[PDB]
Amino acid sequence: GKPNILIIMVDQLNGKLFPDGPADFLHAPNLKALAKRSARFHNNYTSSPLCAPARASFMAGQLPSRTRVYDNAAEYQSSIPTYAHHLRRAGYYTALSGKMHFVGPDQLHGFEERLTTDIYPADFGWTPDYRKPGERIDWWYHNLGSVTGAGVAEITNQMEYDDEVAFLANQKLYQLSRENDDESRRPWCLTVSFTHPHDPYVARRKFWDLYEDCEHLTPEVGAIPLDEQDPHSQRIMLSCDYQNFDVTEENVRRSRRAYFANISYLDEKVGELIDTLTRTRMLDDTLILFCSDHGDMLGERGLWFKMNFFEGSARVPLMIAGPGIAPGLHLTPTSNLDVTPTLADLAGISLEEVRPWTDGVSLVPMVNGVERTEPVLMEYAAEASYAPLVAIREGKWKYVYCALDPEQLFDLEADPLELTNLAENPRGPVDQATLTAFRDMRAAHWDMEAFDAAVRESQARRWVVYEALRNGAYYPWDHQPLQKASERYMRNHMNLDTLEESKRYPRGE
Amino acid sequence: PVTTGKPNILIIMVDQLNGKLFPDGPADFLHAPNLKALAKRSARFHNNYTSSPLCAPARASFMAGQLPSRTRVYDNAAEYQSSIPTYAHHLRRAGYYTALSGKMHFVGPDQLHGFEERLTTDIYPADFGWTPDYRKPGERIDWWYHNLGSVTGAGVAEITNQMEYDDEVAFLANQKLYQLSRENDDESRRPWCLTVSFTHPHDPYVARRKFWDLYEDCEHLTPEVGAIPLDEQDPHSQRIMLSCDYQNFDVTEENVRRSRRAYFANISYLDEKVGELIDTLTRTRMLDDTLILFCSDHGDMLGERGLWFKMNFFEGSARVPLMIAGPGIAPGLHLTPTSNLDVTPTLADLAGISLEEVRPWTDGVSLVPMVNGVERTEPVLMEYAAEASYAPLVAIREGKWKYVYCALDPEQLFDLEADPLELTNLAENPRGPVDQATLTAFRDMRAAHWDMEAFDAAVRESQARRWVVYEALRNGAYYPWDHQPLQKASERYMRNHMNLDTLEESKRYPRGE
Amino acid sequence: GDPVTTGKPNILIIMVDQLNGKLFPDGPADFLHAPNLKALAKRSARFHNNYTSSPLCAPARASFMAGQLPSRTRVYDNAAEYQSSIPTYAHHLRRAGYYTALSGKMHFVGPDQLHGFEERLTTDIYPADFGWTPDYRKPGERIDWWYHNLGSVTGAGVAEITNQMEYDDEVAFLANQKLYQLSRENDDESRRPWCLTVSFTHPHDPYVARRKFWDLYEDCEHLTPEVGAIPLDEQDPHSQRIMLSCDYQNFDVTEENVRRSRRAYFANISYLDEKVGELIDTLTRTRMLDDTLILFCSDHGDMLGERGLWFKMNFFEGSARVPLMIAGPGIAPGLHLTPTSNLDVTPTLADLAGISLEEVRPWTDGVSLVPMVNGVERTEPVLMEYAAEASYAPLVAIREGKWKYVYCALDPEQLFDLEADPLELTNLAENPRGPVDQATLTAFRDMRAAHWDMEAFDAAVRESQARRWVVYEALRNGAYYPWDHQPLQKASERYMRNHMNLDTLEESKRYPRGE
Amino acid sequence: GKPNILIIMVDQLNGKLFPDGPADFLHAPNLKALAKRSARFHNNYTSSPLCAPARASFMAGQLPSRTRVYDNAAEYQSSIPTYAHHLRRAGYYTALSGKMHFVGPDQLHGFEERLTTDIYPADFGWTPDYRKPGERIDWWYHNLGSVTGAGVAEITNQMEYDDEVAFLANQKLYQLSRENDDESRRPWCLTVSFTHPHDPYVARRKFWDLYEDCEHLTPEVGAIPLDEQDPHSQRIMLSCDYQNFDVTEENVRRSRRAYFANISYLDEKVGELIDTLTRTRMLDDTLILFCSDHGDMLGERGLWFKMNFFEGSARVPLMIAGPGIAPGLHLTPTSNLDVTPTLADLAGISLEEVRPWTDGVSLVPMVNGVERTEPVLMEYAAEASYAPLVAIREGKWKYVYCALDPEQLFDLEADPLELTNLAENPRGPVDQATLTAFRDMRAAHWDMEAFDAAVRESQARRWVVYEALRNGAYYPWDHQPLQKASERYMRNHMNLDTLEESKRYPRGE
Ligand SMILES: [Ca+2]
Ligand SMILES: [Ca+2]
Repeated sequence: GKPNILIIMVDQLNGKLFPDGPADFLHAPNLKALAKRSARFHNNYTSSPLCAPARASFMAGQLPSRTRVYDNAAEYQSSIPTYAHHLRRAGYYTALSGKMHFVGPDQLHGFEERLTTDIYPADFGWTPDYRKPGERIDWWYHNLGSVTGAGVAEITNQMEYDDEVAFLANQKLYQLSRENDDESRRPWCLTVSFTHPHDPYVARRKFWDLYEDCEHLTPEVGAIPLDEQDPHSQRIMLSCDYQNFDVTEENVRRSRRAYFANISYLDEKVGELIDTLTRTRMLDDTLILFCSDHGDMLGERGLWFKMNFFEGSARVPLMIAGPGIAPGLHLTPTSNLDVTPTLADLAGISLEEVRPWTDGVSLVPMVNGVERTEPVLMEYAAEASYAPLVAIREGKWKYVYCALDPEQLFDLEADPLELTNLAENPRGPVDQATLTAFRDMRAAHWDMEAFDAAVRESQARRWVVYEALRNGAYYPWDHQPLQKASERYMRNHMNLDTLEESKRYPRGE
Repeated sequence: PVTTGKPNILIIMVDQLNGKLFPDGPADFLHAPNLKALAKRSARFHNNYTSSPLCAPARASFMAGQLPSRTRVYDNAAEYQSSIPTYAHHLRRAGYYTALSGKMHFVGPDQLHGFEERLTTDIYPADFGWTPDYRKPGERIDWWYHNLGSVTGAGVAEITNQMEYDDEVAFLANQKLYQLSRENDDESRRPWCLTVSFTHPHDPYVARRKFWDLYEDCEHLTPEVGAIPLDEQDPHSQRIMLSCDYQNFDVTEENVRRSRRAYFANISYLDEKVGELIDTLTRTRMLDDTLILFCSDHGDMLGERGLWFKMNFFEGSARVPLMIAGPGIAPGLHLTPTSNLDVTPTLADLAGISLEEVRPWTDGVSLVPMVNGVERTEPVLMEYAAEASYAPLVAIREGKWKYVYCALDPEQLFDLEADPLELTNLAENPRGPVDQATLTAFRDMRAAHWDMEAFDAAVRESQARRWVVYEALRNGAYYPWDHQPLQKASERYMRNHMNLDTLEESKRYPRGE
Repeated sequence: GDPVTTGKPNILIIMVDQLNGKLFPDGPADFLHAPNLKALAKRSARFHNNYTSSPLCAPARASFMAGQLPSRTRVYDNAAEYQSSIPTYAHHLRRAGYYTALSGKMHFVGPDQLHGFEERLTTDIYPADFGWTPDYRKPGERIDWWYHNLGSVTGAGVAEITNQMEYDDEVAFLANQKLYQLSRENDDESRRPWCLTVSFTHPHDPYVARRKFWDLYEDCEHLTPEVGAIPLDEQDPHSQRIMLSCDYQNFDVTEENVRRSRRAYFANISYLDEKVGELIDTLTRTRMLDDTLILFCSDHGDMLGERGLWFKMNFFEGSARVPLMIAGPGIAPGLHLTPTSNLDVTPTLADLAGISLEEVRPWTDGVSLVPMVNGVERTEPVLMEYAAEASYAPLVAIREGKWKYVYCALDPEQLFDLEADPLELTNLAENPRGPVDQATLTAFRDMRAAHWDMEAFDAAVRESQARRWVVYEALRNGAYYPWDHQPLQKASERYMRNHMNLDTLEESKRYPRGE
Repeated sequence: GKPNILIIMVDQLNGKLFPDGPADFLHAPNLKALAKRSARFHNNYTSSPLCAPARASFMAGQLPSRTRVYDNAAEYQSSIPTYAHHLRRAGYYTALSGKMHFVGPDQLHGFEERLTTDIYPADFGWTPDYRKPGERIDWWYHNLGSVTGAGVAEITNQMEYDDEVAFLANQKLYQLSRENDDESRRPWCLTVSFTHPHDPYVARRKFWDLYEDCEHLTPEVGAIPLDEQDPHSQRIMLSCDYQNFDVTEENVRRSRRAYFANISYLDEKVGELIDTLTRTRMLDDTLILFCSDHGDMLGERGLWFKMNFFEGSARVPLMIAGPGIAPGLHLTPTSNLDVTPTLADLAGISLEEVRPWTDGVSLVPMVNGVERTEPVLMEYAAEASYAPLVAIREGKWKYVYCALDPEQLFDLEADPLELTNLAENPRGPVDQATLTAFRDMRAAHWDMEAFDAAVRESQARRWVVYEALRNGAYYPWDHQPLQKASERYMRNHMNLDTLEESKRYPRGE
């Protein structure tokens, strides 16, 4: 009686565009219809605003300071258990189709089968250096060329990837449908991880035309000048090479437009999976989760992409639908760290077998009306950072600390667009009492000096190794998926009539 | 040597498509909008025939433009040697990039046969398992022979072995066009030739609910010619009926209607896959420079005369569609009989290859003159030496006549103009002195083209040779010959020996928009 | 179900390339340092007058494997495709329940690199595509980048590693490792009998050997050929075609070049002989020697400077004769003089392996040598063919009794009495001794015309060449798909992995057991 | 001008059998000839008396507490630099032929090329459990059936391995000899790591017959009954299932005889490698290193195999020969940790580039007569242990500590056969000053409870992941060496006569 699980994951989806399901101006009929079925979490946050740290954190349900995956090139240990391990241990068939940005020779991390390679490298190339602050590496750093180069194309590096990811995921759903009717079956858990709407902001003409009438192509907060920016936002501008880009107003609208178009481009792929689940008669016993690793500022405050804790960068959608899930909207802040314990909870796995391996909490009690009190923690220690940054999100507050930065405190009920720093300009004795309470919480959770030393050791270690691994013949760690052709379709060690019935589903119709 | 200006070629192929369903493009009752739109653009050949009504022999013949008696690929498990040049060889030698996505039923260790790249594996085996034996006439091998279980088991399903195959044949083909589109703004570009070979509408007659619903108000669910009893059937048809084990099957009338309905539905399932390729070609801005061919390897009787599947020379099993559209092709309908043997020399001709370099390697003729209104007089030849046959059968199609010979059977001759549904054997019941003179003329033609005794000897030797070899190869550890496609992941997408900004621009098309 | 294999012997076929059969009169010659091959000869039935089917790597080997003439295998040259459907002795043995394995060279051209073999331990040293295709349409031309040239003679010498030596060392090691692996199956009575083929490239040129073996022939006297260099004007038309195909015009072959070439050639024979002892010792120590038939053979010979010619591609004795020895259980030792052929190996192996001759007769052009081993007289003649480089039309040859008759439509016929003319210096076709020579010549013309239609032969070779040049030109455009064999011993299934038992693993991999 | 380096390594070579080169009674003529050329280290020790922890420590020059490779199933992370990395970074071609017991998906660890797979598994199967002390695991633990099963065989799993290891190593040397006339040649470093003389004690008859007149088939210490043994040796006896084995004296003699025979089996393979180097004319420019991971008690004290710090299990040979090495004997205790910094030193690498990555010291100064003062550290935290054990080896003393065991102090000058525990029975006023000094040294180098916590976390982490990875289809991590045949020997994209000259060496002769 254990259910199936379908995890639909996109990269770089600004959670603010999902207030109660997709925003009304978004042309996303399938994600909207899924929202009406699902328990939606309005204030869900990432664990680290970046591909590799968030995804390694997402898989294991552990903070980057515990997974040791500090940036886009830190090695992910094979020994770290993920939700793939937990479900597989409980009898689940686990599969990943798409991107998880595993760095290191391990590219499965518990997944029994991976349907595609990764769009992004798996080596120690994108290693930052805290030793040299202010330096940027042009051949892999983010720059504002994604904004000035936004436009329309029929194929891209990301669309070739997502077309492959979407097809192979639907092929696996069709394959697993053949194992229905058999009740010695293993429940399957397939993860469909798309790269859109990550930059470049380029979409196909069919979806680009859907947003001709759009008015949300202008950010809520305009471009804050550099000298009025907080130190961390300045560093992000430094790492984006702002000085060599004149981003016009049209560059901002076109980039937001193709971003919105690529969301619709994804909503068509979500509808394919739902349609496949419906025609294969697996939809009723399948949990469906929507999630994302981090967000995109999308020009707000003059910032693009991620690498900060602002709402656009730190917030990601989170929706859970399926049998036993009561639909509704939830406002208590959640974290991506809670996905792995929630997945095991829905899979009947006992809480004592997940407690010592995740730092998050199961959301199933929250779905059924039980109040959650645990705060939401966020860390970052990659590019545009010269020392680790930590962040706490509790109730209506967001606290951000960095040993080189003045602290930030935001009342998100009274200041949704975080423009007033309550740590610098407190409103009253309650703001100062809240700031002191978050300082005690932060010191109880983080040793910021050991955090910095651990990140520096990780960087200096991987560099010496990477300079060596890049001499002589290179040995790639990119995952090479193999469907054995000598065991597919018709081979002369079977029987044609027996094979045709076994590959056909539904049968007898 | 010229290089630029040569067109792209997209060969859309389907398996077991009755050519009678394509009289002037798709028949009106068929819900095939994309194929109807491609037809009116193309030079359609009304009377196109296969080379051999069987999957593997027709495909080795289609590739090389040679008769099965020349390719030695007599049945569904005869070795296709590497040295035999195919149109993939001719185009590739002329500077084309050649790619195959789908089924070609190659038997042997060579699964490319000139193709520079092959995107999928084959749906059917590549060993000597399906080898018939002329030494044992009357035998039947249940584990791979055709049987009427496809007719009694026809129906609806959302996934099948064939639908899984065609779904990834189609996707990988469109992904390759997207990939090839990135090379479009390059003047030094190699012209590409991509073959998309689908397995549908080959049986089982099982289609998705969406397409099965399209044919609820259909009237062609009953064959034009009902089931001829075994006592009144020609010797070859009875052999096909016994090789299908029709005795252990009670085909209801509803069995026929369901089989045909799913067959037409899977034609619509294919037509939607045709529109994807056309739409990919159009949006990638490659449509105007791309010749498009639609063809098939053999037909399907679909219950006509009580027969199903193929392995005979009747119109339903021997006739296949053939349409060519694109630059330099005047649309129109042609009635002179054509053959699948003509595709290879036609492809080489359309691609600027001099036919002096192709004629010593093909038995057919280029259809390019016929497109431009030139009269073609070469006859259409057909062979068969596989299951349900105890000796080779040969056929000649010329003008309005079709003559079928076998050393063990009475001769057959039909006047397809006066007798489209072949019910009057003019060899057994001539209408006058002309039919008697026509029968004599084809006997002299057949004797001039075939040594039917040496034909039977070469087939018997090829079967016995394979039975000793396949005996050993199935002992001990098996070494498979199935094609394993490999797109090296260490060289796709973003890898840290490239530049991220340069990669994104190269993998993006169209550029600058 | 499983074929009956009780009481059937193992078969170890030791093969070499370019071994002049005249160096094996009654086993290895006396002057050769070959203790292990000499010990094997005194155990074995020795066929003094064994001949190749075609003097060249690929045509002889496709013929050797199937027991069919090149005209039947269609493998005319070093680039002709070997069809997968042609049954070989690997097929025949494997059909009867044998485990078949090949370690070394067989020069298969085409996508099939096994041809019945269940396991191949190495890749091939030579290409598997249609590159080395001759063209009868351009007679007199030569292709420098793969044709034989006399640089092998002028560059003969000493080296510790070569392309061939890296290969044969890998061939010899994996052969002994496979014998070691099979020895663990040795106390199982439900085991399959094995047939392992070990094919070495030596003593194929380059004539380069290691110092250890080169020093063995410091005192040698056979460094000068029995027949000196014949001038080009006094050579037969075919020998002239071989000389120009070897680019003799731009090579000043000194006598010292001849001695160094023969010395390194003889040294590489001792190099091979030490590898023979390694195999014999592995059989002895694994306790599989007494149930294992051992066959020594070669694909063709080498002229070694005799008549001024080098390498092969001709029907003279030094190029056409190869050794053939059969040792093991049931084989009575002795020397045999009736001419035999490499075509006979395949039916012989099937006869020794208890396979009924009615299942191999329709697939071989040779006869079993087992009766000859047991004193039964053999009357079938030895047929040879050649249709490759240095030839502009196919050549054929008949070897019967004391005569050798060579015919080519472009050449004067050749007839030699090998009893009276062992070094074939008198062409009895041109200068008959009496009325018997004229009658014998006519008898061979009738034998030839009954076996070969030299017109259809020349047409088939020309079709095979032109068909490949079209395909090969295309296959060498764009991304190349290689056909070379890639051996794979899955590392995930070797040694100690964590799905087995450690103590059960050691006992199963240990042999002998209980000692 | 940088020299070649040949590292010949063996598993479980009792260091006491190599006092000043091979012992006289051992028939090792090739290793004795190499000893006369090399700097010989009489008192060299392992970092950890176990296969995988020692080699992980041997590769990186770091203690098992730093590499986190505590047992035969602990993950060796890819970011840890090894001497392969250091040499590869310095322009060396690095190759490994043989066994290194890498656990995890990385089977290269800086090695540009690996010629064979490993003889032992690479997953987390052999994982101990501190939570269940006193309970062994039958299907991979050591048992004394190796002693009762010693004998003669012509093929074993280890000999098939070492025969392949030795051949592919000599083939690589021949292959590298072709590059030997280029001035732009990369210096090569080939590591030939054999598995012998690891148990099973089974040898070929040719070598077994060499030791018929031997008088060393009896251990110097007889079997110490269980009640008189130290607690650690008692757990070793229980972890070996000693109660289910009646070990005859002939069982002891046959085990040592096959062990000594396999040393001669290795000495012949050593002579092969030297002969290959000599004939290819690379001998004069090649440094040769003989070493081992740990030793074997060989019945001494009634113990077999390793897992302890006694001389027979903790001592290993270490010899360095080649250009720029002065032959001679050395008695100051050295460690396997010193090999990686010694290799970098001999390869011209600056000491400041390996200083932060190694816990050892370069032995090159000691070779030239400079006194070495650094003590030798050893750790163990695997089977037959319920808590980590540490050990210090300085001057003439060896101190062993464990939180669950009485301390041990041995004066190896007066007590080479460690029979008198000076910690329990002191002799004079120095023996208790010395024990107090080693307690200060041990407390300064080791947090024994943090050590026990890290080992326990590693064990519980892997038991969860391995249980999952062993469900469904298994993904093997074993190394698959592949020399692509499409690029070897004669292929038709080359020139035949150009190829024969390039593959022939020496040329022109
Ligand atoms: Ca991301
Ligand atoms: Ca040869």
